[PDB]
Amino acid sequence: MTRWVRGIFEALRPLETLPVEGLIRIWAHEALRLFQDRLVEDEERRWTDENIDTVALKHFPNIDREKAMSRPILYSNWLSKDYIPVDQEELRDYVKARLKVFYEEELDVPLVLFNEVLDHVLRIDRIFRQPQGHLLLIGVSGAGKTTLSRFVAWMNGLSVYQIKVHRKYTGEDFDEDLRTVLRRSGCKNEKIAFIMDESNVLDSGFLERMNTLLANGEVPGLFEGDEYATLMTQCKEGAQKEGLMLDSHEELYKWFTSQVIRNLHVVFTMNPSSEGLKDRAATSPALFNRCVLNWFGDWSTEALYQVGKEFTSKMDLEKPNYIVPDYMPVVYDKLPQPPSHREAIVNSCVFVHQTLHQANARLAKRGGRTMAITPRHYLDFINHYANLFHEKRSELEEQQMHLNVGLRKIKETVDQVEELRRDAKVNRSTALLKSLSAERERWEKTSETFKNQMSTIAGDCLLSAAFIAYAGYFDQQMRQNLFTTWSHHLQQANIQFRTDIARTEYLSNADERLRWQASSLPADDLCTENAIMLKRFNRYPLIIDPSGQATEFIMNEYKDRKITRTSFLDDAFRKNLESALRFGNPLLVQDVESYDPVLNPVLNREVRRTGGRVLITLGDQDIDLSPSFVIFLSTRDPTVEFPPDLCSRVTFVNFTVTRSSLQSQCLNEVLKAERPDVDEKRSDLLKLQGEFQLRLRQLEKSLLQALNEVKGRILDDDTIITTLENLKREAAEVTRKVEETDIVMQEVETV
Amino acid sequence: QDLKGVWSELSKVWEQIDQMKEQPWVSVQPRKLRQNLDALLNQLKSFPARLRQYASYEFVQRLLKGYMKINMLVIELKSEALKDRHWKQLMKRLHVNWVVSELTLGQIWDVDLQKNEAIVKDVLLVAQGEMALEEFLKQIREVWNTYELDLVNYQNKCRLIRGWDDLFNKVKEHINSVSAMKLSPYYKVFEEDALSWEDKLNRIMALFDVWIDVQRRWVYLEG
Ligand SMILES: Nc1ncnc2c1ncn2[C@@H]1O[C@H](COP(=O)(O)OP(=O)(O)O)[C@@H](O)[C@H]1O
Repeated sequence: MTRWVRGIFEALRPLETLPVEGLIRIWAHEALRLFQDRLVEDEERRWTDENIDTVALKHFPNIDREKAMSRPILYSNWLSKDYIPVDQEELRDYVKARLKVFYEEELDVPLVLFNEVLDHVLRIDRIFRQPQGHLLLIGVSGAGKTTLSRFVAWMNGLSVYQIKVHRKYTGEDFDEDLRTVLRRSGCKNEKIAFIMDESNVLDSGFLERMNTLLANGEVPGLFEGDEYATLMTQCKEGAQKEGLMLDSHEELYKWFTSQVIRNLHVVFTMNPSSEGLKDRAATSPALFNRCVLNWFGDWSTEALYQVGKEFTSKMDLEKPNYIVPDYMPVVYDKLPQPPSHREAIVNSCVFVHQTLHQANARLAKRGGRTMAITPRHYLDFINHYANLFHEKRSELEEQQMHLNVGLRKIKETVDQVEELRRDAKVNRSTALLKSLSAERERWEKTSETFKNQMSTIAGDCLLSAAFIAYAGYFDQQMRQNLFTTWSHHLQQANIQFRTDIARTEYLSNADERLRWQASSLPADDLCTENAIMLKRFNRYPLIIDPSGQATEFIMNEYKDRKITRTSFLDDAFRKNLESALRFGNPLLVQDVESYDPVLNPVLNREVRRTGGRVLITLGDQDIDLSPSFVIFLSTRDPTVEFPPDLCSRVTFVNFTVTRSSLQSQCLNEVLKAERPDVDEKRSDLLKLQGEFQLRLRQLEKSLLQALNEVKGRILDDDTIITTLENLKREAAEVTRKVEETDIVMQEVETV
Repeated sequence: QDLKGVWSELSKVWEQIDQMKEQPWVSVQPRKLRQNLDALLNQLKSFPARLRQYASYEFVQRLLKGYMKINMLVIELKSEALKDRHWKQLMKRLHVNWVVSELTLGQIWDVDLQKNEAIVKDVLLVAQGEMALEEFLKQIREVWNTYELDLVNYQNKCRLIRGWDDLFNKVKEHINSVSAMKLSPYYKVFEEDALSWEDKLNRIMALFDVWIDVQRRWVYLEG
């Protein structure tokens, strides 16, 4: 109530004339910033939103409610001054401009400014623009806590300063770091936005000192001995700078303390956890007394859809022949009707995110082990989508260009042979012309198939990326269920994709699979999918496996790149990280349960690129990051729990055998050991997804290489046609496989 | 006429700018420079709109605005970071031949700092790393040259040493920091002194690790 009063007073101070509607508007905004801000779920937020208007109308009749309480309640001083109310759209334009400027100086990584972010920025600014404005942010990892904190700190002149924690982090290092931050804040009179995660909060020793610093405004016992004398030496200089000459030690000490209150804001970025929140309430009341707290958890559907739209701008997603389906499966209510191709794809992506939340909730209800799902998973998924779309479109484009060059060469060769005919040999030439024409129509059919693949590429890439980035912790059955759910949702969207897409082959080639089989890796579908994920990832993978096949597998895969083994328990881990960054060799890490917070900059990919240099901040030292560096995290106990901050930085690769993985393994073993013919037919069905076409492409490349030398010598018997009839026979074989795929598929299903 | 008047005002402004630019870079105070240039901008705005519409006035106004924009570049340049080697790198990359003693604000202003913002920022960050490591080394020398052993009496027989934990912790943190400093591209400067201090730290660590055992055994056997 007193904060309500003070906020109303501060908002009313610069104004001279103000109608009653403006007063009740300020009243409502301040109540929202005090009461609705701390709420957790949506029901309480709606309850507050409706009852504030109810109270306002019940105590203030005969006033217009539209201007008095407008739905986009929002206050700031950025535009003009005097804390005047600002419209949402003009504020959005201003924050876009400031974000673009920020992109110029710091954090070039794109951010999307939706309504939630627009509100949180103003809340953070309002708390910062206040003496002793310590603040606590609560939200799931990747929701934009630290990012928005640093953005607002930069915008306000606050020099962001965050401590970094690692293992064996003694209290003396922490005390030195507080000494440094207080010296920078008070003695030198620069405002500091002091920021941290939950990782360095877990130790209870630091919480006492922070409790004193937050409540009193200054921690006794941190400054003593010669350090206190030095502190006094620059405290006198600071007093001289402000023209506040003082000589007694205690008055200067109070002046330094007051400088600390006026020029130090502490920000706590922390993961929602009811039991942990209760524990930290028990051990530190100042986190709830002095530190006003902000809630923002999972991104709303509108935030996800806006992120999807913004991050799929370079991607083509423009099908002029896209037929809008009746009864569109929609999860975003404000979807344009009729939606375009890009709108439908982004809606499907939001559906994938929401349905995986649903699957996680269902699995938790079943009593199984679940891992927290964060918006960083959505960002990683959209990155996989962009990368896969670009890569597949490129591969198809060079394949089509190769086909066109081959067709032009074939036409030139046909013209040359016609000119030669113009001059038994004639029969051979006529047969050559017939075969060349036949293979020409065959390549026209190949162009038709290429166009069909170009049609299906969008759905194929979406399913592939959704599997790689999202799934991986779940067993084989849950992965298959999620893939089917996505497939049915997209077929309800009339989006084009292969109905019998194979995830293992569409995401790799024959050579990589044989290379994996050369290393220690069983021929299991789960193992193949996990190796697929290990091949392609944006966030460094975390490996869970009870038998240890993955560790030796990724050793054998990266032996040529001098991969090294080191665990968290070993004290040489930090030195091995230094060596890996300096040289660039891969480094597998075991025993991930006893996580070391030193890897957070590595996992977060906090790279500083300036002046032809790339830097990574481990400890208080900057290290040149080698371009070819990669790290793998591994463990051995499946029944372990991970902090969601870790879960939001690594992609899970699960090797644990379940009631569905072993069932499939035994079924495949029986098929290969009892009904071999069915095994080769199933292999032919599975490898029809490009591998036969890949062999045809390679052999056609060899044929073009041979045919390039066409002058007389190619007519040794006027028939070099052996290579082209060979091509014709494998082409007929693969075509016969294509026509007869359904019958063989049904037979394999029956067996 | 109006053209003659605006030409005279432009000549006065150019003379003022040239007189300010004659100040050597060593004696150019960024705060006073910003205040005086703001005064010049206020003087320029005092001209009538008819004199403001002239192209030359617009050119001088936009030049002063660019000086405003690069004033923070000037502030970062005028510090304890550039020294003389970073200035040498800047001259080498910008292909300009200046004199350090005769360096003035005019010569730097002639080179487009706004166009070369990336180069200047890279030099500033390199200098920041170099000055950070230099101050770390200065702290090393100031803490090891003034450090004294904690001597304490032993029943009027001798004067022994206490405080082993603090000294050993300082040595370990120091040796770890020095070893880690071998990383980073900034390590290429002052390498020889770094290795010399490495040798000094190893020597003191080994000597005192032997000394603690010697002292403990001597106290026990004397008892
Ligand atoms: N509004 C947004 N639009 C797009 N990307 C965002 C947005 N907010 C955050 N991000 C991305 O998500 C990440 C947020 O991480 P952060 O919230 O700082 O983690 P933590 O809360 O654990 O410190 C950033 O890397 C940023 O790129």
